[PDB]
Order: sequence, then C-alpha cells, then structure tokens
Amino acid sequence: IQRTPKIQVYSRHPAENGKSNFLNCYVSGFHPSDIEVDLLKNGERIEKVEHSDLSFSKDWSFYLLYYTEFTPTEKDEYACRVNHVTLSQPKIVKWDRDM
Amino acid sequence: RLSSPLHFV
Amino acid sequence: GSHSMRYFFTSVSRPGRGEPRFIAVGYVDDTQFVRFDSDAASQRMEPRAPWIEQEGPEYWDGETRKVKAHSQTHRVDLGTLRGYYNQSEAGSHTVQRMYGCDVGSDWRFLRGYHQYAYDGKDYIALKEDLRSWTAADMAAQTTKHKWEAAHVAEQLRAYLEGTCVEWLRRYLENGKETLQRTDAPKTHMTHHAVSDHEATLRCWALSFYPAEITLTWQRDGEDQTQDTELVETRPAGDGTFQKWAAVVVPSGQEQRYTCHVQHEGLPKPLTLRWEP
Amino acid sequence: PKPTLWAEPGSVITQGSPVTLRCQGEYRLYREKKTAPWITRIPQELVKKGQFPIPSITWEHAGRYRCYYGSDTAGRSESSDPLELVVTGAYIKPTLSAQPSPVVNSGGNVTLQCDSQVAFDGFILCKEGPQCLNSQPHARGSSRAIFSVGPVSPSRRWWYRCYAYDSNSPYEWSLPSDLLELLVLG
Repeated sequence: IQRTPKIQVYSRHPAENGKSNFLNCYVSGFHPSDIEVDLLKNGERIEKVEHSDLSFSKDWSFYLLYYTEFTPTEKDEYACRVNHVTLSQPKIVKWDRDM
Repeated sequence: RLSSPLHFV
Repeated sequence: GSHSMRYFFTSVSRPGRGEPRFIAVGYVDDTQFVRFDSDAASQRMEPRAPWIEQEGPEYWDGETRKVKAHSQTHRVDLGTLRGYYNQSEAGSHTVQRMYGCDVGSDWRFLRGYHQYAYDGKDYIALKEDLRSWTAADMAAQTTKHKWEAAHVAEQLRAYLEGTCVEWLRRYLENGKETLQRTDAPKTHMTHHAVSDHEATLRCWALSFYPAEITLTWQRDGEDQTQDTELVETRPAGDGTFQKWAAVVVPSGQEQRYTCHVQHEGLPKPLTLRWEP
Repeated sequence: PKPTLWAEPGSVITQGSPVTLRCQGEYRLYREKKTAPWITRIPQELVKKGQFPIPSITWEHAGRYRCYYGSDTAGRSESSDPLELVVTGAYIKPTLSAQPSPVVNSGGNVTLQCDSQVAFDGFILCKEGPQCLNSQPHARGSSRAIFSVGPVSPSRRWWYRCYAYDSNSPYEWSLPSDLLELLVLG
C-alpha cells in the first residue's frame, strides 16, 4: 500500500518583505520514502535547498521538511514542487503568506 | 543510546 | 513532565542500483539528536543537537559501529522478506523499525515499545509486557518463532528498562535547557472574506514546543468541532512548531467566535476573542 | 432573482485542460470554504458579461462554487445552485474489474470493483459511452470500493471508468481507470 504526500508551504517566521526568513515545504504522510521536493523562486528552481533527516510517524508514513533562506517581496512568487510515485506528474503548491 | 544488533527476521 | 527517547530506522532497496539505503534517526521528545545515513560520505553516526556533541569519542565510535550493524541486519531482512511474500526482483521495498522508551513525571520507566514494518504495513510488534510478540500477519509468525527461540524479547526488555531509560535520563540532564523548557505559543487571528455573507476566521499558534497542542473554535461558548479546519502540526525548522485552526463564519457575526489554545508552555488555557 | 451557474465543456475536467465557468440571470462569483485568487484576476470586459475562463486547470481551481449578481447595498440575487468543479489526473490510476467476470447474461447483474494502490477513501464510478456514482471503502481502510450495476441489456452499451480520491479534497481525483466494457450476451 502507498500514500500520497501532504504538502504545506509556509515561512519559518511571519513574513515581512524587507526582513529575512526561511521558506519551508513540509511533505508528510506518504509512502514510499523516495520523493522529489523543489523550492521555486518566480517559477525557477532554487539552488542549494536543504532538508531534514528522513523520519516517520506512528502510522509508518514518512515526513520531510525542505527549507531554504529567502527574502519575501511583494515582487516575487515562491512555491514548492513535489513529485512522488503516487502523483501522475509533479504538483506545484504556491506559497500563500497565510495558507 | 542504541540497543545492540537485533536478530534477522 | 513525561519524556521519551525513540529511534527510527528506515531501509529501502534499490533494485539494480547497488546496496539498500539505510537512514537511522534518534529523538528525545519532539527533538532530534542523532542520525546516520548510508549515502552520506561521513559514514559515521552524526550529532544533530548541541547537548549530544559533548559525548566523548567512545560514544561516537561505538554508536557508529552499532548503527552500521543495525543497517546490515535490515539489509538481509529486505531479502528474507521478499522471499516470505515471494515477490519479483524488480520493484523497491521498505523495512522500518521503531523502538524506544517512555518515562513518567518521576523519570522512572513507564513503557517500552519495539515495532517492525514491511512496505508500510505492521509486520511484527513487541507487546506491552515486553515478554511476547504480535505476529500480525502469517509470514510474521515465522519471524516470531525465531525471535521466541533466540529470546529476543528478553534482551529487548533488558535494554528498554535498562540502558534506554538510563540514557534518556542522562540526555534530559545534558540537554536541560532544550528538553525540560517549554516555548509557549505566540497567537493571533486572521480574517478572510469567503463571500459577502461568509468570512473565514483563522486562529494561529506559532513558535511552540513541544508539538502537542489543541486549537478549538467556539461560537458563544459552544464548540464548533465540525466546521473547524485543522492543519497538520508542522515544524518551523528552528525546533518549534506551528498549527492553525479555521472556521467559516457568517459575515457580521465574527464577534461571536473565540479561539481556545491548550499547551504546556501556557500556565492557563488562552481564550482569544475576535472582538475583545 | 436567482442566477444560474454551469460549466463548459463540463464540470469534470482533466488537469491542464481548459474550462469556462458561466453565470447568467454586474456579476461576482466565489468558491465556498476557502477563497479562490484566480477569480479576482478575470478582466471586466468579461466580468460584466458573466463568464470566467480558465486557460489551463490545476488543482487550485477545484471546489464548490456559487454565483450571484447584485450587492446587498441596493439589490442582491440569491446565490445560484452550487457547481462542483472537479480536476482529474492528479494521482496514478486505480484498476477496475468485474466480479465474477466482465461477461454477463442479458438481464443479469454484476459487481464492479475499483481498486487503488494509493490509500484513498473516496471512489467514483462513471458510466461512459457521462454520469457518476459515489462510494467509500467497505473495509476499515481497504482502498477498494464495490458497485452493483444491472440489469443489463445487449442493446445499450455498458462501459465504465473509476476514480479514487481523498475525502478531504473531494474535487481532486485520480487518473481514470482503463475503460471496462461489460460483454452482455442476449
């Protein structure tokens, strides 16, 4: 049995245009463990994105936190691109300032 | 701290 | 209050692409403190918390030897397990193992657990009594018999009531600043129009530790459990967590609504009015 | 004075594919539950006409939509009937099969079984050759749904596809299962 990932795109600290932050993408509740997660700046892929170590919940499904540091702007669109075995093709979740 | 190596299935 | 240490082992086969991928990870409460990755060039059990870095080389030397040995048993397990269910050679498979211990407010042993899983489903589990097993499926009973014969439960119990608890207590002391202290949630409410007769009220909780929390909405003191949307409690990345709860409200009635936060960091449960 | 809300070509659209939501009766429109940003970008040359196009549909358009004209301040029509805009093709397809067999005697009944290898709790069966029925698993969490069709006839054709979905996103469906044809024999 397989499980499709739940995506959440959010920032570490409350978003403030000038100030610096971290852009988070939390994929969770999926199986198997293999997964492709990218962070997108204005549609283009962000270079050098780190992630947490692979762990799992009580139901055995996996979770990972992908993050990069960034500066928010009323002039840049950020997103997370997730692709899994359960997804037919990649899925793109825009970053809403407040979900 | 880890437990010591556990038996095969 | 109560505390726990847990290790999460995950191995995944790579048919035709060499040896399986092993990832071990160690937690105390909702805080990670170690990890091993077979694909990392490090080839060592690494620290992921300040309070463990102070452990000596004997610890890092030893822990590594042990985690390597762990991976190698799981590697074989992937092969045996494919045989047990008789699957083809194409197709990747997954073994997972979770074990650790719980302590009460008094730091004395409370509960031990040890679970195994194949391809996402329960395979075998050690029971509460730490004496007997639960061979969920058929093939699992084969394993169960081996492990009964080799008295695996006895040495596990020994570990879970012994070194597991003792070292958890030690970790709690070394990491007192991180592990025994709470971060109370920073809270606020946001408002979004759905239509002209409906609006969303969202209740936020940010920068909180531990991850355990309850957010509920109330209309005139009465709970609105059914129309509330919760999100999975998520990590901030800095070691704290975030969660929000939202409801759809009729426009011009937002004032009837209140948000109730519950958390260890809070001395008493916060009640947040949309309109004070 | 109640307006009307429909979709062209249909209300169930494959992802990537175009769709235009339409309102007839100074219009508005909105998605229930959560807000839909895509709407507040449609240009007025159209907003006034009563038509909201989507060039390429993604999962972000999926939802329950109502429509109305007239602001409370001097006039407001009652909201239209809800439209459920469904996006398909997000998840790998389930498999459809007939128990005990795709061959059936004229006038007999058969069980159709939709199986998903991805854990899901929502299942849709669509008669093709297009209306659909709704269902959910018969075991604790089997990822399998059962459907009874019939009585059957050698005159009309008996063709089906099925979908799996998450009940908490009931407007994002899997790819459809391969077409299952019932061989009815008069």
